[PDB]
Amino acid sequence: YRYTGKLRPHYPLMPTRPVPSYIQRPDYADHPLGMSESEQALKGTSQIKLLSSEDIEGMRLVCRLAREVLDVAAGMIKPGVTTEEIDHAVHLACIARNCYPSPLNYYNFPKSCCTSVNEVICHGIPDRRPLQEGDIVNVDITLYRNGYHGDLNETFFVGEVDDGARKLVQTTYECLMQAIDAVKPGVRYRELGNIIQKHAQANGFSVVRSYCGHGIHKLFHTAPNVPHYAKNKAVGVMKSGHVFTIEPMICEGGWQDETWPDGWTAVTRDGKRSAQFEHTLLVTDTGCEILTRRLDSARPHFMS
Ligand code: MET
Ligand SMILES: [Co+2]
Ligand SMILES: [Co+2]
Ligand SMILES: [K+]
Repeated sequence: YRYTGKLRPHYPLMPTRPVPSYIQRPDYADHPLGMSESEQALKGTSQIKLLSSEDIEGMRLVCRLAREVLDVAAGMIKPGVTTEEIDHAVHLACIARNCYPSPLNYYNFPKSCCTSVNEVICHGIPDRRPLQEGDIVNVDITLYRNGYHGDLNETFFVGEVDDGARKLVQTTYECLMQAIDAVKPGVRYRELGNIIQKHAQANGFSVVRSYCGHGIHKLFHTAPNVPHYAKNKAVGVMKSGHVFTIEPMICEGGWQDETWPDGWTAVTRDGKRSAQFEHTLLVTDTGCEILTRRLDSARPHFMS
């Protein structure tokens, strides 16, 4: 394997961390290949669930808990901390909240969160690498509580970063929020990528095409598929009671990605940096409810 940048995996990884049996587990948790039978039964379907009142309450709770766990991770970001160390804290924080860390054994993913540094577009595996001053690092949190998943991520600065890091992360955040600001009943899912790509390209950046936002509720990933680039063919129209993520990945160079031998780590083919932000959104009668927002503070962590 020819690496695309300076980042390398730092092995060995700790043995997988158990989750106490009192915590409710998603179907894939005990599947030998981490397949989700429930997801697989709906593969290829475009139909989108209209959440009940009970569903909405369940999503509100799990997404609030997820935000709390991301905030725990945000508090740990400093030069010298390993991504494994972040992940262990996340794992314990999920357990403390009576939640299962959704990524754990999801299609055999080995850890409880995804940590994506510099050229990693997404799905980085926490490992022995200490964070370096100047890095950017994304932590992506997903929790499972009472049958519901809640999903969010933010990119953080490690100590002092360069102007390019600042511009990339700021623009990415703005892309997410411009998209969220457009969500309301009657808007086509395909419009979001037009908005994201417009702002990205105005700032000299590209939009990852291989990964998309997703429906989430009882399933971790389901309809709708929500591309973040322009002129996409996504199927569907927002309606009150729809829940889905928006999770744009934006790159300093070209948009092309490739995957490490680990089968997970997605990296820029050019080795330039990428940044991401994610919220889980509920479409309401007039707009949307940002289920994974901060309740206590105005801004994402990188502006705080
Ligand atoms: C290793 S599964 C991680 C998935 C990621 N949280 C997402 O937003 O889809
Ligand atoms: Co996520
Ligand atoms: Co997601
Ligand atoms: K990154």
